[PDB]
Amino acid sequence: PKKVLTGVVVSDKMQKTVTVLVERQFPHPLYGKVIKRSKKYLAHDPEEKYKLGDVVEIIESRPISKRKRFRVLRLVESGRMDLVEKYLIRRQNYQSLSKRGGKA
Amino acid sequence: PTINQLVRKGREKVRKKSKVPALKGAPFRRGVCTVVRTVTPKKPNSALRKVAKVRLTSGYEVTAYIPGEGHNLQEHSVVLIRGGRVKDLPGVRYHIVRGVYDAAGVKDRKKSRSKYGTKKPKEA
Amino acid sequence: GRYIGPVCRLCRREGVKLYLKGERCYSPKCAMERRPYPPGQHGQKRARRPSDYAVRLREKQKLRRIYGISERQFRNLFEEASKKKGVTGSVFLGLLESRLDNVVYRLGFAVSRRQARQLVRHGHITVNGRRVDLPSYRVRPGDEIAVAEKSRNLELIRQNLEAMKGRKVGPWLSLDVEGMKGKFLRLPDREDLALPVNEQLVIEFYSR
Amino acid sequence: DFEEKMILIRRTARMQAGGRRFRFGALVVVGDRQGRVGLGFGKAPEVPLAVQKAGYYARRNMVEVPLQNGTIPHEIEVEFGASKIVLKPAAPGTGVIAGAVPRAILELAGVTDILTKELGSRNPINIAYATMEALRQLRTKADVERLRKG
Amino acid sequence: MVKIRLARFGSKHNPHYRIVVTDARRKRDGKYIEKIGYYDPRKTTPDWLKVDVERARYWLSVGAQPTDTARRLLRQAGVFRQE
Amino acid sequence: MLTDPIADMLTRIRNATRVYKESTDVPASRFKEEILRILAREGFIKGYERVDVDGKPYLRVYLKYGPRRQGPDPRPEQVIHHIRRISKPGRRVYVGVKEIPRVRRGLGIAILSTSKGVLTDREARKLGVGGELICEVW
RNA sequence: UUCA
RNA sequence: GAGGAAGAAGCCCUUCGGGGUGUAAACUCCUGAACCCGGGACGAAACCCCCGACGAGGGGACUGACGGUACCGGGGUAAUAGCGCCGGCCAACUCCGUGCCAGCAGCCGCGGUAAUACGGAGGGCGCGAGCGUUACCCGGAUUCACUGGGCGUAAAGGGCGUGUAGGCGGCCUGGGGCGUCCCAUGUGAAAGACCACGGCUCAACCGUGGGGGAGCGUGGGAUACGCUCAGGCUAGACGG
RNA sequence: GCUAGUUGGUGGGGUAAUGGCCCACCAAGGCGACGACGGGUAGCCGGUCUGAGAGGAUGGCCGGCCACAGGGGCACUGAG
Ligand SMILES: [K+]
Ligand SMILES: [K+]
Ligand SMILES: [K+]
Ligand SMILES: [K+]
Ligand SMILES: [K+]
Ligand SMILES: [K+]
Ligand SMILES: [Mg+2]
Ligand SMILES: [Mg+2]
Ligand SMILES: [Mg+2]
Ligand SMILES: [Mg+2]
Ligand SMILES: [Mg+2]
Ligand SMILES: [Mg+2]
Ligand SMILES: [Mg+2]
Ligand SMILES: [Mg+2]
Ligand SMILES: [Mg+2]
Ligand SMILES: [Mg+2]
Ligand SMILES: [Mg+2]
Ligand SMILES: [Mg+2]
Ligand SMILES: [Mg+2]
Ligand SMILES: [Mg+2]
Ligand SMILES: [Mg+2]
Ligand SMILES: [Mg+2]
Ligand SMILES: [Mg+2]
Ligand SMILES: [Mg+2]
Ligand SMILES: [Mg+2]
Ligand SMILES: [Mg+2]
Ligand SMILES: [Mg+2]
Ligand SMILES: [Mg+2]
Ligand SMILES: [Mg+2]
Ligand SMILES: [Mg+2]
Ligand SMILES: [Mg+2]
Ligand SMILES: [Mg+2]
Ligand SMILES: [Mg+2]
Ligand SMILES: [Mg+2]
Ligand SMILES: [Mg+2]
Ligand SMILES: [Mg+2]
Ligand SMILES: [Mg+2]
Ligand SMILES: [Mg+2]
Ligand SMILES: [Mg+2]
Ligand SMILES: [Mg+2]
Ligand SMILES: [Mg+2]
Ligand SMILES: [Mg+2]
Ligand SMILES: [Mg+2]
Ligand SMILES: [Mg+2]
Ligand SMILES: [Mg+2]
Ligand SMILES: [Mg+2]
Ligand SMILES: [Mg+2]
Ligand SMILES: [Mg+2]
Ligand SMILES: [Mg+2]
Ligand SMILES: [Mg+2]
Ligand SMILES: [Mg+2]
Ligand SMILES: [Zn+2]
Repeated sequence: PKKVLTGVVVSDKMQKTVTVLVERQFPHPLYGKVIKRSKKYLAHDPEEKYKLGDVVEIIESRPISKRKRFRVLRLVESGRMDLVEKYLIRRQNYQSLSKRGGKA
Repeated sequence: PTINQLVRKGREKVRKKSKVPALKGAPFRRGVCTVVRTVTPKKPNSALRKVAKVRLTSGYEVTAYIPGEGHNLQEHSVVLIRGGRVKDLPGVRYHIVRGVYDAAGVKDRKKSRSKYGTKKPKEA
Repeated sequence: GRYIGPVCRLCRREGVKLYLKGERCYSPKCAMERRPYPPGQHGQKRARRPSDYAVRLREKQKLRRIYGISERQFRNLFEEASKKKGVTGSVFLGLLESRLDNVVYRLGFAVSRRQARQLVRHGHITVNGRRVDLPSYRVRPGDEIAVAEKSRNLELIRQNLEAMKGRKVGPWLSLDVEGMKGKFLRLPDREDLALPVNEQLVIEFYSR
Repeated sequence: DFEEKMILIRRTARMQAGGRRFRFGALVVVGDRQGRVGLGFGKAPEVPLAVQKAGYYARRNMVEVPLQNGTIPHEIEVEFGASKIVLKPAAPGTGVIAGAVPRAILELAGVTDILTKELGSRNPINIAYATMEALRQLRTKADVERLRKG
Repeated sequence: MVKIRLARFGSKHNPHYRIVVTDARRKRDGKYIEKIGYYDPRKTTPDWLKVDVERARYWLSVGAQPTDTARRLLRQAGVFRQE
Repeated sequence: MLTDPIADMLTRIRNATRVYKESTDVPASRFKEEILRILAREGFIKGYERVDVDGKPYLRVYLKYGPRRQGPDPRPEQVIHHIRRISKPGRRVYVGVKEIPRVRRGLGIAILSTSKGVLTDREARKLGVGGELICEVW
């Protein structure tokens, strides 16, 4: 079975390519508490169709580029930028923790 | 620590530091003597404990106890170190094995012979 | 080497008589007679209450010194028993009583366990028909334990096997003085053995 | 009838002008090996009087141990002060696996199979007191039964 | 070029082989494709040679190539009998 | 505000009985009610029933103890000697039916929530299923 | 002054 | 190996009456590792050859390093014992030497003239073709605590807020079924581990067979709790 | 905090074959506190030792995979 994942598009900045963020849930090995983990996958969109806030299914695909081993299968819901937001805010934090800072 | 905290930072493994850097952990290690002084014990004890600085193969120079009634170590004696602390001499963490190399086994020894490297005298 | 040395001395260190001889440790001489105190230059003076440990050690020492076995074989046996199901205690004894060298004694072909051990070694014994010289050999239920055809006519066999004519034997054994054979019916139940040992302690010795 | 086991005896001393004045303490157990045990801590000017005093007290302090065939009915963990004691049932052919103190008590309570563990402060006095409570605290189906019946 | 050969098992002087299917290139005691029989040349036991013929016949039918000795033992188990 | 309403219930019951109270209210939630069914059935609590303390619905929980006792401290032996949460927010706990615990060699119980409903340890075991392990009681 |  | 004294000599101890080493030895009788001689392996039946059909079958020959080894039968001598401990933990005590020396020492601690702790001796305790030592791993150590710990004074509450990420989330109903639970099924090599039989006289070693299971994949199923999406509520919160 | 083969696109080249694997040209992109980048250390596993277990420690023998063949680079031949 070619793996099929489901995530949110969080970047339409590539020609025929989109970043999909996939949320993985599971109990922590030793401590039990069900923890949340996640990864971004660069999926293949040939007709630059899917766009941010989009929730789509990603399917294991034949290589397409160094980093692209997934084509965008179909689309589930859409436009829900609340997620894309969550992702962005977080990334924005990074500018604070370092040598400089960033108010909250 | 909340379970969340534990997930977040988890526990810290306790590494134990060795009390015998005769490098390689190695059972024993050898070197040559650099000095063969004697020292005084501490706290309540008194005596003239015999010791020896040793230029080790592990590339170290440590002070080592010379167990036994009497010894025969001089400026350039080659001996095998084995390590064993000596409570009465701060700084003395290794023992010199008697019966190996230039360290002669204590003679006239009749009991704990295998230690002090002494061959069995024949019952005549 | 199987011990080899003063024997009617282990007898008195355990404060109990040990038949580590047989014919003599029976008639007014096992020393346990007018000499039941421990061996040594101090053996007479009164002892101090033994430590739970001490008490536990001396007991393993009895049992082990009874069967005349090295601490190594002893320990291996115990462990073998530990593993096996069922009261991993009486099973230990079950095993012990299964050693050929022992059965040969229990069957009377030998006077003592030590003397029984030499018979096996010097191939004077025959399990199920074939010769065996391994005292540790384990006897299973049904194994015929005869006397070597050629050894059957030996001076000590007659003597020993003679006194047996009449004498009753273990409810788990059975012999045939005539043909000089004998058979291991089954592993003895704790009830079957009359031993100066509280196995429970030997177990509590290894638990430690 | 009743068997006595001496868990420990210590010397202890109270200072006083002129010097130290000593006085011995003794913990002893009493049990019929029939499911009854009593703990006693006696103290006196001399060891013997102390042991005597102890024995006397153990009888005044008995407990009914619900033996379910050489073993305990259910697992129990009792905490006495800074001392914790764990009692777990064991099938036959195991024996009593415990530190000298818990054992002495368990053995005279006529327990032949049981698993245990000393946690926290290993203070004899307090571990002895812990197992007593653990025992004094064991229930049985019958008990739970009458207790839960409306 | 897969084979049906003997793999050594047992101990020093106690040789017990495992008639196996394995690529022509593995160690003789390496990872085989399937065990299909077993052989004890000393024949200490009454049963010193077993050979799942249904299976040997399979591999033979697909290109398996038996050692000459592997063939011998396999014959005894009438792998080739066609009566 | 309450973080673990179930933990709360359990605890109100623990606290109440320690001082030996008659009943003891506890905010109503079906889940909590399903928990009580078991406590009642197993014979840990006299029983329980709805009530409307000031409009908002509660659940009187009628506690149950033993009989007055001898010597000093005549206080009755508790029927609920122990009641403890297991799964908790931020450390949820589950179990395969092959992993459902035997509380006090059976003398106790372990209420656990399965996809077949809230069942006791043996209940859920009987009809072979597992789920979130709610708590243990004895 | 050390050591009991 | 079985006998063998109210008990040798020596050695140690002694209140000198005696005690210990101890049935231990001597000695008597029995067996007979070593070693001598005789026989002597399985592991090796194929490829090949003839018949038949260069098939199936059936006959036939060759080939053993190990090794004259294992094993068998006969003969046959009483034929190595060490090492570590004995203050407590921790099984095992007494004399003499030494006098804070010479030395021991895992930890606690012994030695300053009566040392069960040093060194010797006698005796004793453990093991035994081994016994001790050092080095290293896990254990005890719930002494990094998930199971299974703590933070007033023992080590430990951040000097105080605001608040980002994250963690956590009251009451009712409905959809989904991500976590969670269930059935089925594929996978989970051999060896090892467990069990049962077996082969070497036993065992170690070995063979055969048996039972495993988590994890992950696939197909179904459940929906209490958690998650999510919808919609309500007022008891939390905020506002008037 | 790291990154111009970096991330992607188009067309090629190359190989048994996908691929920034390598080119030409066009896009600005890609990754990071669910720890990028950097430093240290280490072949991975079946398993082994230990532990009541959870866990800890290991990876010699033997079996599987990988990597290297004085150190660095390279291609030829060939089913490889
Ligand atoms: K940045
Ligand atoms: K001494
Ligand atoms: K350790
Ligand atoms: K502070
Ligand atoms: K391209
Ligand atoms: K591992
Ligand atoms: Mg491309
Ligand atoms: Mg932890
Ligand atoms: Mg060293
Ligand atoms: Mg000094
Ligand atoms: Mg001193
Ligand atoms: Mg040391
Ligand atoms: Mg009762
Ligand atoms: Mg406490
Ligand atoms: Mg503590
Ligand atoms: Mg409670
Ligand atoms: Mg001093
Ligand atoms: Mg003799
Ligand atoms: Mg043949
Ligand atoms: Mg042959
Ligand atoms: Mg022809
Ligand atoms: Mg040839
Ligand atoms: Mg012969
Ligand atoms: Mg002692
Ligand atoms: Mg010493
Ligand atoms: Mg040996
Ligand atoms: Mg730990
Ligand atoms: Mg904890
Ligand atoms: Mg603490
Ligand atoms: Mg302070
Ligand atoms: Mg403080
Ligand atoms: Mg403060
Ligand atoms: Mg500050
Ligand atoms: Mg928040
Ligand atoms: Mg909620
Ligand atoms: Mg689901
Ligand atoms: Mg499976
Ligand atoms: Mg396997
Ligand atoms: Mg056999
Ligand atoms: Mg097998
Ligand atoms: Mg291309
Ligand atoms: Mg590139
Ligand atoms: Mg991540
Ligand atoms: Mg390396
Ligand atoms: Mg543990
Ligand atoms: Mg542990
Ligand atoms: Mg390997
Ligand atoms: Mg290279
Ligand atoms: Mg080289
Ligand atoms: Mg080169
Ligand atoms: Mg080519
Ligand atoms: Zn005797």
